[PDB]
This record gives sequence, structure tokens and C-alpha cells, in this order.
Amino acid sequence: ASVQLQNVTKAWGEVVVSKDINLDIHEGEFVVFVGPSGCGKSTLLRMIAGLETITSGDLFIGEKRMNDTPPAERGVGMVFQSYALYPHLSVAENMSFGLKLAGAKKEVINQRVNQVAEVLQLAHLLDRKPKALSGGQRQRVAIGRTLVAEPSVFLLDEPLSNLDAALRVQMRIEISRLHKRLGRTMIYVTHDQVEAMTLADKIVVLDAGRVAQVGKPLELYHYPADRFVAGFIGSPKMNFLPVKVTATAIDQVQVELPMPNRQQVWLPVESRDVQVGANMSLGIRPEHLLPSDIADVILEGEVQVVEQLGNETQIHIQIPSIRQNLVYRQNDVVLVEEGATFAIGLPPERCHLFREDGTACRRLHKEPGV
Amino acid sequence: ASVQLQNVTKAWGEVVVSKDINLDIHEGEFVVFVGPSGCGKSTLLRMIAGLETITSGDLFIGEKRMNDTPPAERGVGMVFQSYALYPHLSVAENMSFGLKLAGAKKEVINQRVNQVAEVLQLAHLLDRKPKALSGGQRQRVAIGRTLVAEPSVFLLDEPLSNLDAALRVQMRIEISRLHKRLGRTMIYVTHDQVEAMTLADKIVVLDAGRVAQVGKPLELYHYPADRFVAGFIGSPKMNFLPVKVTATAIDQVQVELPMPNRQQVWLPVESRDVGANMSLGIRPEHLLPSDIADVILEGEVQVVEQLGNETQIHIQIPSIRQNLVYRQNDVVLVEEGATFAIGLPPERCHLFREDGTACRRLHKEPGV
Amino acid sequence: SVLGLLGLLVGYLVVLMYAQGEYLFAITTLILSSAGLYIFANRKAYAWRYVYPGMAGMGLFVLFPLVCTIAIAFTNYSSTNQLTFERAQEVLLDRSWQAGKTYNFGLYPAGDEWQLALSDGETGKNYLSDAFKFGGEQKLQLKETTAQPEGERANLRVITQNRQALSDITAILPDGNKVMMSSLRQFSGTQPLYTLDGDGTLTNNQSGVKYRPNNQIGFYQSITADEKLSPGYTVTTGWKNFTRVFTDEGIQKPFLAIFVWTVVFSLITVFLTVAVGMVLACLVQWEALRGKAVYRVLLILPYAVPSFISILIFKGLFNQSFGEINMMLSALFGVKPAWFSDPTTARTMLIIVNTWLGYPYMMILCMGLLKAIPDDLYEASAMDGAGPFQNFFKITLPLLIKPLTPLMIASFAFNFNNFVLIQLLTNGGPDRLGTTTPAGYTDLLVNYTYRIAFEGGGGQDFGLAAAIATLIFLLVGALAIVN
Amino acid sequence: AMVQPKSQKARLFITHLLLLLFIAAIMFPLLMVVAISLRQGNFATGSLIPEQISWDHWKLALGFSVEQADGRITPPPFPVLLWLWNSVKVAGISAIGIVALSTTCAYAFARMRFPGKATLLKGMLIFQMFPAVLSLVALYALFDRLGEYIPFIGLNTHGGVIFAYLGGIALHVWTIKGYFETIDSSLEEAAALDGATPWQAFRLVLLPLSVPILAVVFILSFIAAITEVPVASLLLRDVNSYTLAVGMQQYLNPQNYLWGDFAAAAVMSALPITIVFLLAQR
Amino acid sequence: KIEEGKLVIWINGDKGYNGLAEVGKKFEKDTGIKVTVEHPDKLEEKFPQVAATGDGPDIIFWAHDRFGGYAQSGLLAEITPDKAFQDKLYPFTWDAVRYNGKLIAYPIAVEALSLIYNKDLLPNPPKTWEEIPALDKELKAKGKSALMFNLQEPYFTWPLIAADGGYAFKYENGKYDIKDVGVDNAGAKAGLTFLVDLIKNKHMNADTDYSIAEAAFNKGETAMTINGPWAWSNIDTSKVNYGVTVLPTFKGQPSKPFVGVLSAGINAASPNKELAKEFLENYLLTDEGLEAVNKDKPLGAVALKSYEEELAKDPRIAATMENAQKGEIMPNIPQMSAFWYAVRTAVINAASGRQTVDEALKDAQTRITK
Ligand SMILES: CCCCCC/C=C\CCCCCCCCCC(=O)O[C@H](COC(=O)CCCCCCCCCCCCCCC)COP(=O)(O)OC[C@@H](O)CO
Ligand SMILES: OC[C@H]1O[C@H](O[C@H]2[C@H](O)[C@@H](O)[C@@H](O[C@H]3[C@H](O)[C@@H](O)[C@@H](O[C@H]4[C@H](O)[C@@H](O)[C@@H](O)O[C@@H]4CO)O[C@@H]3CO)O[C@@H]2CO)[C@H](O)[C@@H](O)[C@@H]1O
Repeated sequence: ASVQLQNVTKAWGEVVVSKDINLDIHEGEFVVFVGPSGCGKSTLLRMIAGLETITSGDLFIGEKRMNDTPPAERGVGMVFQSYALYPHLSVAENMSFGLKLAGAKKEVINQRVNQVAEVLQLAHLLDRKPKALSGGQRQRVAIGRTLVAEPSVFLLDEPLSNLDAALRVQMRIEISRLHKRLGRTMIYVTHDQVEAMTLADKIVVLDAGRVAQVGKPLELYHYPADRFVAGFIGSPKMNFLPVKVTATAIDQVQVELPMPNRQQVWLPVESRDVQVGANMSLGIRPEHLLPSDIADVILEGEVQVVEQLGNETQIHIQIPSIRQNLVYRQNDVVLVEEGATFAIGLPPERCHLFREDGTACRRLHKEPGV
Repeated sequence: ASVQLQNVTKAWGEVVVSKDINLDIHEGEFVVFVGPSGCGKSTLLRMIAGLETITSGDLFIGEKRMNDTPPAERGVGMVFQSYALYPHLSVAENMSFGLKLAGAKKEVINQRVNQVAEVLQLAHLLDRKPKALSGGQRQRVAIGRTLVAEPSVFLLDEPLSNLDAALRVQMRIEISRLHKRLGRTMIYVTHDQVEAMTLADKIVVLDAGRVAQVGKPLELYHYPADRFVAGFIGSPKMNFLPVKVTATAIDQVQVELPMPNRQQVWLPVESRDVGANMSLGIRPEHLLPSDIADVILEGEVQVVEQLGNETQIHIQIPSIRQNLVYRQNDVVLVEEGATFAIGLPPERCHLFREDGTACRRLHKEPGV
Repeated sequence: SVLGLLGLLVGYLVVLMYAQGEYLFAITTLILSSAGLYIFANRKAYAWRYVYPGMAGMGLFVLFPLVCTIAIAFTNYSSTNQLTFERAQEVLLDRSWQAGKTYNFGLYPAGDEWQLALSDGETGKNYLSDAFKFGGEQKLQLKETTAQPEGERANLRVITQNRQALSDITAILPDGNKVMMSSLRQFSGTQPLYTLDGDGTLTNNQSGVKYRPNNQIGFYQSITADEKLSPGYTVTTGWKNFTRVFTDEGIQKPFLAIFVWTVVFSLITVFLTVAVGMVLACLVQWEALRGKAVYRVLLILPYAVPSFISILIFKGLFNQSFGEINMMLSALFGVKPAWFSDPTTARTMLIIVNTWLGYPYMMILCMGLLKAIPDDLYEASAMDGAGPFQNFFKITLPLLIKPLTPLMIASFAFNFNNFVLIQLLTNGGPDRLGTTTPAGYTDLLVNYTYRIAFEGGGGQDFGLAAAIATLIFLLVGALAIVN
Repeated sequence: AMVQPKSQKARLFITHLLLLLFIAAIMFPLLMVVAISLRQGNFATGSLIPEQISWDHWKLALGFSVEQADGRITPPPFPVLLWLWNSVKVAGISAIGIVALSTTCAYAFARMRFPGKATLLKGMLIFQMFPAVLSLVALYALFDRLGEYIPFIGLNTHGGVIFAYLGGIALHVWTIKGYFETIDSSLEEAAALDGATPWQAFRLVLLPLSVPILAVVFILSFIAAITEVPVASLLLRDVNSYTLAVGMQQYLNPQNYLWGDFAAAAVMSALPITIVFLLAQR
Repeated sequence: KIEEGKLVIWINGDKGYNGLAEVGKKFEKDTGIKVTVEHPDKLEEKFPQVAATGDGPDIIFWAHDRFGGYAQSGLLAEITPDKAFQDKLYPFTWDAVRYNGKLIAYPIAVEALSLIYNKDLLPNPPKTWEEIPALDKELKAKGKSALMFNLQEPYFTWPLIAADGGYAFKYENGKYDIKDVGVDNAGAKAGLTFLVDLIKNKHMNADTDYSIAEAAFNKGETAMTINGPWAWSNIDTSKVNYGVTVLPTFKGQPSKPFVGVLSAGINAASPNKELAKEFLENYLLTDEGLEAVNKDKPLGAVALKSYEEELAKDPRIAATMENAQKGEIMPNIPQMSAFWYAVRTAVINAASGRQTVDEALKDAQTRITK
């Protein structure tokens, strides 16, 4: 239960999707692969599972190479995106099929299935068939299958994907309690950043086959390695303002906004490998923006959209300077009419800066929980 | 355009899946049907659409009766959950299908197709086929079809259900800006309470084929009618603590907590109609720090979700099989298992009866 | 475990192919059976284990008769010239001529040991054997006698029960000739018709004429030191049957004529069977229609009736002057279409009949295949305001044809060689006038080639038809690969 | 239950009639045979509807002799129920054999990789386009020489006829292949992770999900074998070995045209496939 | 491969096969050997093909015309009847079954076509073909028809053709000159052109088979018909008051039908030649055996002299023999097969109207000689 990759590579014909990637996943670590649709989350998971070949590179699980080893003999169990429930078999048989075939032990099955069905609450549906079960129930059957199998490593391929928002939120808690109870390694594919931040001890952001960044939830959030990881993590997306670089210092970097009021501001950020007169993206999360009265760097424009979430208010502002509405976020309700003028404060301490290639300038402001 | 229902009912011979329910959807009003799966959201939309028959009652679209009227002549369009794209046709042929048949117009099609293709960015995908397109692209082609039709009412059966979360988040902004541009009536089915809150001018919550409550998102949020509506709407689920009633003044109602120390607290709430096992509703966001408020709720920290923008903390309160969830902006340094306390403001607490119906809060919440 | 036991059979039965001649069926028996043990033993060629037993049948009962019948094209295999050399000379050696005369025989028991008795009617004198025992070929030297045998005469049943042992007894008179059992009451001097010496030369014993095997025509024949012994034997004839196809004018004219009918028949059949089948398939699972299950089975009932009886009942119903179709057809109308005499009308009958047989197969196809279309396309079409005819031609049809294409080009190939229909209904249709070989107007290529080989009159040349079957097959192979 | 436009009955009512006219037209041929089987006298031509019912033709079909008032006990000319059984044996066993071979073969094509699979399947189809009617001589020769070594599958045996039909499986392999390629991969992948061998996946996962298409294939193979004439009559010489296909043509000698008897046997020969359709209501 | 121990017999369905089966029971009662009488369709067609490969029946029944071809192909075993048996049958019947001075089949009975008329409809049956058109109109307006018989088979239509001059093979004092054929000549055309004119004037139908004609006569719907002895059995059953008389004359000359002689051959491949001999000699060709067959379906004038003199007292058989003497014996040679097929084609094409009588017979003429 300690999977690890070294220069792993996949290619369909001459098309090389993923250049040599490395991962060091420790014992009992909740790892989460994240990215858009078709960025190589599932291919990785399936390459780990043995369902897909490795074109080049070493895959170890428990310090032993697994490339040529078939999926069955990898000490690994998968929860498929479609659940992969055998329609003809019952729920109990769906969960036990693996250990039913090869060493059929009636009493062993009965015990393992019922004990797993106890913790997942599938006890009263063991004699049912996959068609009868609701999606939420159907999902926990696919989970049970791996729990009954008791693999060293767990693989989950977008497990909460086809579930109701409310039920998707509830299952996250179940998976977090399920993980730290069993305490075994879990590799977890998903597109939702929300699911990564809460479940994962380590996250792997995948940009079209390339590994964008590997690290802890709060490390990725506070210190993205590039514009991609910055834009990917965040309930509402980060605001990216086109800014020209004007000056530089050892402890900070100065940049010029794209507005007619060409205001300038020093950011506490790695100045190493940056040039003056360069065009860059100012990163700033909707949550970190302050009210106008507080900060000195004001940003003012017409409000287009005002989403009242109850617990907070999300305001989209048309700044007549950048053609990309600035998203503001604030707790409690904020009575703001749509079409009305609204100003917001930009705090320099909470500002990212990404180069032409997209690489983030390493922030210098220390943040909590890192 | 001004769709409205009067005691509309659905059944399959005997068993009534949807009770006699009323809706009054005004002109140009964005309406969202919400609820879990199989609770009769799509059935309602399809009954409005004409894809399903109305077992009893009366439906009116533009102030004329439509029960017997077929779908095509209802002045309505639908975006289907599976997009309903004709795979043997191209995007352009898909979008122009509606008016290709019935009034064959060459120049009128090209105009409306390219007009809608412009705003959805499907101008380069016109020649392509649904199999070639991505989930996001196919989803836009589906809406593009209804936009080319230009119906007075828009029906959408979970249009963003299968897209990525990031793309789903993005497509609500596109939907809102599209709706306020056209300004025409939209009915929009979704399981995601977040989509309703962000999109809806009027939310209709459904509980097993029954309208629980109707009103503005912020109205349903601050003032739930019953335990389900309260439990449904809210990012993390509302905390429910069983409590015993002690006092009962005309102005407000009091309750007794189940904790080892039997604490008491008054709650500004409708006292019309003691010792009743009521549920104390309170959202994680409305909970305070323990140093501020006088009512404290200490417990053991079970799970800590570090979301970056906030920290959602689950607290094992003694004498209750329910982890009290807490929520606070920015990151908060707390360990899993450490002792932690929080404040409970009486001005922000809901109250529910044994049956499930909610006592109306008398606290003047801003927004309503 | 079982590789040895099966491995022994691959050798036990395989060596018996080498013995008793049969080189023709000796190689394939080893090759195919060795591959089975080669595949099923080791687990490197695992995929072939699933394919082997299926392709074994393809090899044995499809490919072999094809390869075999192509080799028949390079020879004069016919009705007259059918057997091999060893069977043909064995047929000639088996027959006999009556050299002596008939003697009425009897069988009389003397304890366990039986006793025979013959009687010559020309002389009147009788003869009788000693106490012999039944079993094996034995020569009973008979003895003349005036007296009677002891023991009662054996009845027919008893002598019938010992027919095998009594036929092997080759008795002979004191100074007469040899004699064997001819019936259950008579012995007669049967002797071989021919005798085969060292070299291949049979010689008649009755007439006194020698015959030598002429291996050009494939018969035994005599030379003037002519008669032709016509059991006949097969012999190779290189590129003669094939060249006759290109040479013969009478064969060549209808050969392409029927090819037009064959292709058109199979095209029209496929179109109508699909059209009727698909239309019915849509209607049967149409929401609003009531008696679906009742309509569904009734439309399938034709398929529950075997083709060959449906054809033969139609053969009766479609009779021209009589038959029940024209009995009605000259009641509501005043006409009696010549369903058998007229080529076109007979072709119309074939198609009308064939469609009746063919549509259920297509319906059952389109029914299940139509459920591959998701419902929400028609619901989307209903929002747009499409009618039934619009739903059919704009959604259903163009969406059904794509998966249905392979099945209906496979349906084309079936009808292209639909032999049973033509033979049983029309037997080729009206005869094409002025032809060398038998040809009709509703004949397919397969029928024409069958008509050549088998049908009485107009030749029975299996070698010629075998050449045409090869000549057609390779053209369809050249057509199919390019397509 | 969608709300329907323009009256609906305009097309719903008119459809019922069109179907009613169609079923009438297509059933009509079969209505004749039933009537002919109840028609007194054995002539090829007679009244449309029987003047009086006659159980003679059915009696001798079922195997009973019939004493007429005139010409004594005329015995049953043919063992029809024997033939019926022989038709069901040869078809049913052949159909099970064709399913077993084609399904196993199609499993290899659908999933397993081995070079020259496209050319093999394409070849199989191409080779099958040669008609078995133009083999006979080679087939008779094949089963004549194959008979003396293996008696139970030679000439004049039901085994021989079955083994003959086992060859043609190109369409079955392709159709079952296409079905397999339709099926969700996660089941077989899950099964692989569960430790199931390729066979265990074939048997325990793939096959039970493929019951419908196998049921179809069986019926098509069964119907094919029931109606097969050219080969059956080439192999089956004895009357007690005949199937319907062979034996049913013995009725219609022009000079002894047993038309009414044939009709009784003909109605009875539709029984096996009907039972199959009825038993295939699953 | 023919089975030893039993006797398989083949005989045409129009003959009394059930009667012959009773002679089989009588054979089995004494010998213990089962006799199986089958009656396959196209029996005479099938035997050539099965016999050459070793298959076939032990005994084969047909008219003597197809036996020369069978014997020449090497299919028939030469029969070996002693002097005492040959003198039991009429000499000319043996001559019908003699091929190259060798007896190749047991002759059973003499077949011959006769005019079978209905007494209640037609008390005075035509002596001429020419008076049938007149007689047809008389019966047509009455609701009946004059004459319905088989036009599909030459056997039935040849008597009219050969009457005025037509012939198969000219008998060169001792032998049939096979290159000399008389289907093309004016005598054959006359009779054929007459028959066509009967169809052209609606007196008959070109598509009228044995079963149609039989149905018409046996149900009292036609006054006359043309058929052999075998057919009387069904007419007796229908109880249509009938008479068998001489065939009507065409252009002065009388109808000259081809006289058949039902004959039993022994397959050369048969392993039961000794049992076949007994059955045919001592069981079939006796008074009792022939009566058993004749009682089922009349054989005509039998070859067995003893049973013939008993049966000759039948007025139908006297008429059958009258037509037989007026006609001529069928050649036994191989080329008779060629003769029959080509004439069937000629008659059908001419009667259907696809060809002229001249052209149809001209094509036939060439098919025989080639
Ligand atoms: C030679 C062709 C004729 C075949 C003879 C068949 C014998 C019966 C005669 C039928 C005559 C047509 C009468 C049809 C009357 C319409 C009745 C009706 O209105 O019923 C329609 C049924 O469809 C439907 O067959 C639509 C109706 C089909 C009409 C099309 C007929 C011509 C088709 C010719 C093309 C053949 C294919 C060519 C292949 C290359 C209603 O369809 P929908 O509401 O969209 O259903 C939706 C459901 O499927 C969803 O689950
Ligand atoms: O080719 C199509 C037809 O072929 C077959 O009929 C053929 C026969 O094989 C030939 O032998 C010949 O038939 C002759 C026959 O040789 C001759 O004996 C006589 O048949 C009489 C018979 O003597 C009498 O006993 C009784 O059975 O009536 C018979 C007539 O029906 O005359 C026959 C010719 O009429 O030629 C015919 C074709 O002319 C095959 O059996 C047919 O089914 C097939 O259509």
C-alpha cells in the first residue's frame, strides 16, 4: 500500500500525451488526481490499476515493479465511474464476486459482505439487483466490492460524479471517515476541486497530461505553481488581470494595471526571473478582495450579476478596462442592485503573479497552515 | 409566456406520484424546480412541456388552456437532459431542425443559426457532428436549438448535470446573462440547490412530488417552511439538534438543549400553536466564536475541511448523534480531535415541530 | 492429462487414412487435428482455443467442399463418368453371367451337420452332399443318388437364417460344373463376367473380348487386334470445362441474362423486405396502437412456417387456370395473370412470395434495432412539431439504415443464391428457348449451375457446373474484396 | 403518455385497418392450408371453405389408419410425427452447436488480440457466399468417407446433417462480435481485477448479459435448419431418417398428389418454430 | 450403402404400393425378412444417381423404357430366371425387358392408356378426336366439359401426336435406329397442332395436370378423360358410373399410345440379390401377389399368363389391351429418356403458346439426335 511512479509515460501511436511523470505516494495517504475532462486523470488511475499499458517508466506498489503484472495481482481495487455493477448478479454477489470465484467460502462471504454492508448500510438490499437500486445505493455497492476485497491500494474513478449535489456533499464526509478508519492508500480521480481540497492529503493537478503541481490542499490554494493550478482551485474562479511589469525589488515586484487610471502596486512576490515591460497575469481570489473603504487600491465598475447564496453574496463587476468580469465575494447578504456602481479593494499581500509562460512568481507573504 | 398551474395532478391509474399543486409563474420570470432525484421535477416540466399528460387539473401558458394541446403549439422549447441531439445530423442541421420542417426557409435558417452560433461560440462547430463534440459543446448546441426556435417559454431539464464542476460553475453565469438579455420566462429543473439560489427569481422546492415551498431564493434560505426546505437549501447542510420546549411566551419560544448541562435560551419565533421534541435549526455560517456569544456549544473536533476560502469543522457535541458543523472564512488552525467550542446566536436559530413544519422566525432578515 | 488419450486418436484414426489409399482425406485429418492439440496444450496460443472449433467447421464442412468442388472442375466428373478407377473395376468385377443351368436345391439336417440336395430337370437325376457344417467358403462336391435324404426339408425361414453361410458354399456336380446359391430355392452356375490379369486388362468370359482402360474419355474400351463399358471412371481434363464456358455460345447467352435477374431479384427482395419490415416494426411499437402483442405475433406467424412448405402451398395457390389466387383474381377483377407461363409475371410471383417470407426476418431485426434509438429524439421532434412521416424519413429511417446496412448486404447475398425458393416454386421458370443447357427465366446462377449438373436431359455434367461455380465464386470474391 | 396532435384517431384508426388488411392478406395463404386439411377428398383443387369437416387427413398425419366405407383401411403414408421429431432434433442440436461455436469464436474477435482477425472474419464471410447446393457431390463424398470411420456422423445419420450445418457461422460470429463490442468494458475490467480468467469472464459475466442475442441466434439457426432442404435430402436416404424438409415432398407426386394429407402435415410442421417463439417470450 | 438382411423396394405412387407391401408381409411371414416398399417422388430420376454410388433400393419398379439406360449404366443386376419361370409369362413382355440379349428386369404388367368416359353424362363416347370440340360445346353450356386429361406429360399427349404419323425411333428390322426420329414430321405436327387448337378454342387448358384432370372426372365435372389402369381404383371410390373404351381416332388413323410394361429390376449394388429373386418370382409374380397389388390399384393386363386369363374377362382390361394392340410397345433403350424430356418441353412450350408446333418439335428433334 505505497504506490509510486518514476518517469511514467503513455502514448497512443506517435502522440505522447504525458511526458515522464513522478509520484511518491506514502502508506495510507489520500491522494487525489484532479483536472478537466480528458487530462489523463483516469488513464493514470487505470495505468496504476493495470487496465492500461505503460509506454515507458516504472510503476511500483509496495516497492515492487507492477508494469508487467496483471491487474488481479496488484493488491489494488477499483471503483469504476459507471460503478461496473454486474446486472445479472445480486448486490451481495456483486460485492463478493472476486472472492466468490477462486476460493468459494460461503461463511467467509456472508461475514465479509454483511460487515461491509453494515458500515455502508446495504444490509437490507443484499438480495436486490443493480437495476432496482438508486444511484446513491448503486455507488456504495461499487465501494463495498473493494471493501470486501480489502486491497492494499484503493482506486476511485470519479466516484461521486453522477450523484445529486446534496448527496455528493454527504458522501465526501463518508469517504473521509471511511479513509481514516481503514487508513489505507486511496488514489482518487475527480474533476471537482471541492472534492480535492477536503478529501485529499496530497493533490495532483493535471494539465492535459502534464503534472501541473503536487502538494497539500492549502499549499496549492495559497501557492499555485502556475496560472492553471491557480485557476483550477477555488469555489469561484480566481480573477486574472492583465498587468504590465514596471519595477522590481529583492522582496517584491511592481506592476501596472490595464486601466485608464494606470495605477501601480508592489506585490510581495519572487522577483527572480522577471523582467520590466513584461505582460503578466495578476492573480486575486474573489474571497481575498476587500471593501473599497479599507484598501487604497480601488477597482470600480458596473455590476452585472449578483448571486445571492444566502450565506454569502457573489458580485460580478464589469470593470471598463479588462473584458472579463471581476468576481467579488462577501459573507452574509449584501444589498447591491444589478447595474449599479460598485467599488472593491485590492490587497497586495494576497496577490499572485504569473509570467508569460504561465509560471507563478513564488509568493513571499507567509500564509497559515503551511 | 405567463405559465400557471391550477391543481395539476399526475398519476398512473391509481397511485398519485404528484399531488394537486399550484404555480403562478409570471412573465419573464426565471423559475427553478429543485429537489432530489425521482421527486417529480422532470414530470412537472414534461407536463408543462406536453411530453407528459396532465391526469387532472388545468395548465395555462399565455393564459390559454394547454392540457389537451400538443407540445409543438404551446410556444415552448426544451433543452433535454441528454441534450437530445440528432446524431445523424450536424450542429447546424440540429439547431435548424425545428423550423426546417414546417416552413422551409433557407435564408431565415442561416440567419438564426449564425445569430445564435455567435453568442454560444458554435460558429466553427456548425459543420461538425454530435459525436465529435465535447460534453460542454454538445450542451451549448442543445440550448442553441431552443434559441433558434425562439419560444416564449424555456424549459430545461438539468442542463448542466453532466458537465465538470468548473464548467458547470461557468455555465450558470452564461445562463443568467442569457436570461436577463432575452428576458423571457424560463423553467429550469435541477438537483443542485446552488443552481437554484444563483439562477432563480422563484424557487419551487419539491419533496417526493409535493411543493414544499415557493418564493425567492433568499426567502427560502432565510425562512424555510419545513425541515426539508431548510435541510435542502444551504451549502453545508443545516445542523439539527433535538430540543425540549420549556416556556412559551406570546412574543417568542424557549427550548431546552439535550447536553449534559441543560442550558436554556429564548428564540424570536412565531409562538402560535411544552415538552415537545422539536428540532433546533441553525446553519454552520450563522454560528459564532465562543468568546463573543453567551450560549456555548463545546465538543470534540472530528473532521476539519480546509477549503482555503474557509474552514468547515465538524464538532462532536455531547448527548447528540449529530456532528455540529461550523463554518468560518479564511483558514483556521485546528487539529482533528482537539477540544473546540462555538457560539450560538438566538437571533439566527430556526425552529421545527415534530411533524416537520417550521415556526416562523420574527427576526427581520435583510434581503426579504 | 487428456492430451495423451486424444493424442493417441490422432494417429489411430490418422494412420488408417494412409492405409486403404485415401490420400485425399489423410492430410487434412492430421493438419486440422494436430492444430487442435498444438493450440489447446500450451497457454501461449490461448486466443486460438476459442476460434479453433468454429473455424474447424468452416474448414471441414464449408471450405473443404469448396476446395474439393474446384478440383472437380478440372475433370470429366459426370453421371456416366462418376466413380474412381478402383470402384469402377470393382463394379465390373462384381457382376456375373450364368454359365451353367439352374438346379432346385434343398437343405436337410443330419444332426448338427446339415446336408444339401440339388435336382436337374433336364436329366431328372438328383445329387446330394455329405454332412457339412455352415461357415466359411467351402466347396461341396455333390454325389448322384436315387434315394431320399433323411430328416425333413428345411423351411424358408431356416434356410434364410443360413443365407450368408449357404451363399459361400460353392457346390459342384460329380462331372457337371460348379454352382452357387441364386435364390432360396435354386442353385445356378454363376461365374465372373470379367477377369483382371497382371496389367490393367479386363477380359469378357462369355463373348471373349478384351478391354483396356482408355483414360482420355474415362471408360474401358476395346481395340481391333468399339464397345464401351459404361460404369465409367473419373479422369482429369485440365482447362477444358472452364474454357467451354467461354467457348460455348449457347451457354454464354443466358449466363449473363440470369445474372441480371439474380441481382435484381436480390435487390428488389431486400428493398421490399426492409421497407415492409421497418414500417411494421415502427407501427408495432407505436405508443398509441392497441393490440401490439396481438399484431406482433400474427405478423411473425409466416416465419413460424418453414419456407419449403410456404413455397409449396404458394406453388398451388398461384396456379394459372386453377388455383385459388386467380379464382379470386378473376372475381374482383376479370384477369388471370400467367404466374408460370410468362417470365415477367413469374418474376412478380417470386418477389411477392419472397417478400412474404422475408419481411418477418427484417421486422424482427428493425424491432429490436429501433430500440437502439433513444426516446428523447422523438420527444425533441415532438417539440419541433414533426408528424409521423417526418419522424420516419428525417429521424427513424436514416438512423436505422446505418446499423442495418451490413445485415441487408448479407440479406442480398442470401437471396443472390436462394436455391430452395426457385427450385420448389418455379424450377427456373419458363424455359429459355434455344439453349444448349437447361435454363429458365426465373433461374438464378446457383439454379442454372444446379440445373446443368443434375437435371435429367440437357446433360448432367458435374465437371462443367463445378467450373461455373468456381468461375462465379472467384468473381464475387473479386467483387467483395474491392467493395 | 405524450399529448397527441391533430385528432390522432385519423391515423390511429386508419392504421388498425391497414394492419387488419395486411394480417388478412399474409394469413390468407395459411388459412387455405388449414381449410385444405379439413377438406374431404385429396384433390389439388376443391372448394374454398369445406362443405363438411374431415378428420381423415389429420388422422393419418397423427398416424392412424382410416377405414372408409368403400376402399378398406388406407394406412398412414408417411411417419409425420417421426419426421417432426427428426426436424426438431437436427435443428435444435445444430442451433445449440452453432451458438456454442460462434459465441466462443466471436469472444476472441471482440476482445482478444491476434493478427489477421479482420482478414479471417472477412474471409469467413466471403467463403460462406459459396452455396452449399453446389457442393453436394463433395459433401456426399465427404460424409461417405467420414462415415465408415465415425458411424454416428456419416451418411444417413442425423449427426452428419448436424455437423454439416455446424460449418456456416460467419454471420453469427460477426453479429455476436458486434454485440460484444457494444457492451460496457468496466464489467470485464472489474472481472479482471476480481481475478477472473478470460473464460470465467466469458462464462460468468459476458454470456448471461448476452442471453438475448444468443436466444435470437439460436432461433435463426433453428429456423434455418428446419427449412433446410438441399443438404438434408442429400444425406438422409431412409424414410425413418427423413426430416420434414425431405419427407414433405414425398406427398406431392403429380400422379399421387396427396394434397389434403400434405396440408395436415403442413399445419403440423409450423409447430416447432411457434413453440420456440412462445418459449422465447423472455 | 444398401443394407443386407432386408429388402427395400421403390415403386411409383400411382401404383398399388400398399398392396405390394402386403406381398412384403407375406414374404416376411415365411422368411422372417422385412420388406420395405417406399414410393419416392421422381423415383426414376433418383435411382440412377443413388445406384451408381452404391445407394438405392434392392428392387426398382418402373415401365420398361427406363431400364436399358439403367442396365447400360451398370446399375441393374442381370436377372437369372430359369426356363420354367420364363414360360409362366408372355414372351413379348420378356422382349420389353431384354437389353443386349440379356434379361434386365422382371416384367409385371402391361400398361396402356384408354378413353375413360362418364356414362351418365356421355352414354355415347366419341370414336373421333374431331367430334370433341362439338361435344365440348354441348357439355359446356350444360355446365360441364368434354375432356380433361394430363397435358404436362408426353405419355398422355403422345397418342394423339403419333396417331397420324409420329414415332419415337424407327424399328430397323431387329433394332431401333436412334438417329431416325419422328417428332418433327407432319404426322406429329398434325396431332400436336390439333391439341393446340383445342386449347386456343378454350376446349382445354395448357396448364392442366394429372390431379386437375382426375379431380374433374372423379367429381363428375368432365365427361371424358385419358388414363391408365392404376387410375380406376379412385374412380371406383368416387362411384362415378364410368366405362373404359378405345381411344378416339385422329384423322382416320387411331390413337397410338406407348404401351408400358411395369418391370422390377435388381440393383447391382444390392447385397440381397437372392432374396430379391425369391420375392419377385415366388411372391410377387404369382396369382396371389399380383392380385394383392391389383386389388390396391389395377396393374392392367398382367404378364403372368395364369392370372391374365382370369383378369382378361374384365371389359376394362379388354379395352386396355385393344388400345395396347392399336398402339405400340415402348423402346427400352437409353435414348428413350432423351425422347421423353424433349417432347415434354415441345408440348408445354407449344400448348402454352410460347412456341409454334413446328419450332417446338424441331427443337425436340435435334435434342434426341444432337
Ligand atoms: C413499401 C412501403 C410500404 C410498406 C407496407 C407496409 C404495410 C402497412 C401499410 C402502412 C402504410 C403507412 C401508414 C402509416 C400511417 C401512420 C400511422 C402513425 O401515425 O403511426 C406512426 C408510427 O410510425 C410510422 O411507422 C410512420 C409511418 C410509416 C410511413 C412510411 C411508409 C413508406 C416508407 C418507404 C421507405 C422504405 C424504406 C427504404 C429502405 C432504403 C407514429 O409515429 P410516432 O408518433 O413518431 O412514433 C414515435 C414512437 O416510435 C416512439 O417510441
Ligand atoms: O424433367 C422434368 C420431369 O422429369 C421427370 O419425368 C420424366 C421421367 O424421368 C422420364 O422417365 C420420362 O417419363 C416417362 C416414362 O419414362 C414413361 O414410363 C411414361 O411414364 C408413365 C408410366 O409409364 C406410367 O406407369 C404412369 O406412371 O404414368 C407415367 C406418365 O406420367 O412416360 C413418361 C413421360 O410422360 O420423362 C419424364 C418427363 O417427360 C419427373 O418425374 C417429373 O416430375 C419432372 O417434371
